[PDB]
Amino acid sequence: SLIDPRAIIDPSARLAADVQVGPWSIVGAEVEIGEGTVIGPHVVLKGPTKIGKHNRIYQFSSVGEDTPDLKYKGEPTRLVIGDHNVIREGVTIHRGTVQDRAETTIGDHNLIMAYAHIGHDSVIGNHCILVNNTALAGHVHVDDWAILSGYTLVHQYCRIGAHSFSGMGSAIGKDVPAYVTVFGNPAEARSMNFEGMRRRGFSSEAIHALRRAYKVVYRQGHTVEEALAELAESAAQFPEVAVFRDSIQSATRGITR
Amino acid sequence: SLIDPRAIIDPSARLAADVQVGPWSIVGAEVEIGEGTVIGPHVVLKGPTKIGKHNRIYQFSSVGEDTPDLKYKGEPTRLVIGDHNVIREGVTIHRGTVQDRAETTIGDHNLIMAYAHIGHDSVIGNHCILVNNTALAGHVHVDDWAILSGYTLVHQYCRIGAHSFSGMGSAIGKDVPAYVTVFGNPAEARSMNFEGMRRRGFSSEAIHALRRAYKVVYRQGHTVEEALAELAESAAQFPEVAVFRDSIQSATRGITR
Amino acid sequence: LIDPRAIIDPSARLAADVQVGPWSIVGAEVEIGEGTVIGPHVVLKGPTKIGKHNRIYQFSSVGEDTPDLKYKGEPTRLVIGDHNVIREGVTIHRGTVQDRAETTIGDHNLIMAYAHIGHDSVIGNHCILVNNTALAGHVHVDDWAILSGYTLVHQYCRIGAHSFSGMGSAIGKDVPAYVTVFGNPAEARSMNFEGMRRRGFSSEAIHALRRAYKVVYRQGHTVEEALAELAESAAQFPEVAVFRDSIQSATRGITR
Repeated sequence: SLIDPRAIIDPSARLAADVQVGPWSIVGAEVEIGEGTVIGPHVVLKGPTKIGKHNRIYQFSSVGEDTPDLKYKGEPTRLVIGDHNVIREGVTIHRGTVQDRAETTIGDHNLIMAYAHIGHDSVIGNHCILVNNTALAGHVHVDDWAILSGYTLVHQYCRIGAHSFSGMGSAIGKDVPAYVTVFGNPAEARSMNFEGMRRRGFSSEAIHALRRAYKVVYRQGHTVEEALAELAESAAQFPEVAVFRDSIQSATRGITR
Repeated sequence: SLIDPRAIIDPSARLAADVQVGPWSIVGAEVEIGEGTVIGPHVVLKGPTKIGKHNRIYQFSSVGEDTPDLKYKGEPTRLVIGDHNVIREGVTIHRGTVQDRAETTIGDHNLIMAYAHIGHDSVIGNHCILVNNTALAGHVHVDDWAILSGYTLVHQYCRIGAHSFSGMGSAIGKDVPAYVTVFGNPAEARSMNFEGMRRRGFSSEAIHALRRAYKVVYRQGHTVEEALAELAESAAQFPEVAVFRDSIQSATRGITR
Repeated sequence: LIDPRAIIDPSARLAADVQVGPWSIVGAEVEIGEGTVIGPHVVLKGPTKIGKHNRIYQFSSVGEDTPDLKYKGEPTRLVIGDHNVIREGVTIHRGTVQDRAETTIGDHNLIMAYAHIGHDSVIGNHCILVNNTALAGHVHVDDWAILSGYTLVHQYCRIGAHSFSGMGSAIGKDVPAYVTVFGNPAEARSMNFEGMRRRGFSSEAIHALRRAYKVVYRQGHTVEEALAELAESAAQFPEVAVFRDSIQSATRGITR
């Protein structure tokens, strides 16, 4: 049987008909699970939480717990996870807080490796990779295709841009623009994720435009406001450069330099 | 029933009124648990260990294990935990060693977040916050109201002062005086935790006196002895400054600079 | 010995004397050797061979597939030797066909809580990996090495015999035998004299190693020049030859 008899399935939980649940796993009240999702053994799921289709959740994960953050006071808040995600061993994923939008959100086709932490009110897009013990403190936005190497630490409210990359052990206290590569503690900008871009099939023209955009922001002594003005032209020509420019414009904690 | 039948409760364990134990948890021999304490599912408690009242311990925590530091364990050694603490997912807390204190001690109103590690013979006071994956290597003393941010690493024997703060990813190798903020690997002193003082309702005069005290110790080229002598007058006027002065006086192995 | 609340696959193979705690899973094609104690809440997946007198603590996942995207379902293995202690929440992944299809651990190793041993890593004997040490993949750790808490090791790095990392080190290049490294990024500081004394090295060998460190690190030599300068001492002291050989095998540079 797909649902192990040693699992605890709350009567309010809603499981699509071919969901699998391993032994000694807990599917709490107000947890909804979509078709084809496999829950391993020793998993704790707490609601209100919606999990989509064809996910996989490994042992010793805690998905949908309250944040311990002292600003949370027992309010009805949610977690939403999309489709085709892989959540590895011991991952912790907390629900949102009413102070923000009362929801933690994860998109599709993400890979969240062992002992990663996804703090309250974080928003992960699609196709992201969080390597072992990556920790998102709270309110962290990770845009599509971003890769955070092992033991990357991300401060509350930070944004991590699309197709960006952090080296192992990075401690990110300011925003990481789209396509930027960062390393170290504190995290330093070291150019763009050109290898990731080439692998994903970005055009040579867009890569060239992005190389120039990086110079405008980082290498010409401009203030952020002067850089944004100087980027307007290239951003109007290349969507990739608009994604870069928009990531700089939405930065609330300054940008990683 | 408050005690789940799928839990294993040793016959020598002692459980007070309103104790709850979740499924697949182990309450070992010589574990005592005080009133109102909630043990989650998948928790391992090992003794001899005394846990006080109204605590909460989350899934996948191992509380009371022997340290792996010594290859041949001593017995008996103890772990004492006070009241109103919250110990989150996957936290490890080791008992003391026969050489040293023979006890690991945690006070009241602490918040120990996911995957934190409290090594053998450590002593935590009251109202502390250890953020995710904070690791106290052994024999570490953390005084009241200290905050250690995510993935703070503390070397053996170090003392963390009252109301101090470490930034995320700090690696602390020397004592942190009361109120002092430290960052980085290796950790360096930056300023004081003025926000914490204001939260505690310190007077503007005490805060001003603490700002001056930081300069006396860090910024005027005094030896520690001289600084202690220069602080005597302010320390006699302000109990808050006495706390600072005392933390410097007790630092026999140097202070974080 | 085998708790009735454990799940033992019919294709698993347990020696006599093996203990398995409640709510542990011993998966298909897992073999376990005599005297090995599996705690409660342990997940073992195969094909995996575990030797004798090991102890594996709760919440460990031993023998899972790597989530690394290059691993595509292939039959890969994991081999663990004897007298190892694997503490709470340790994750150990099997190998990938791209390398040698095997993750390998030797004997008498102490792998502390939440350490991670990535695919195709090779650990020798008598090593200590302190809490949350992470070996990313294809990492070789030679005998008696000590990695302090939260030491991160990049793919393909080699960690020399008797070497020591300080807490929080991020290691991106090879660490020569005996060398002590600290920081992110990791930097060489000195030698692990304590480890030499633990092995009973003679005062002459220790003096020769102190001199060898200066040849490599403190006389402005290139690696090639240093290797040439070490040849004489290495021929005289096997302990120095271990150091020299660790430098010679470092094709991607040494930690400085």
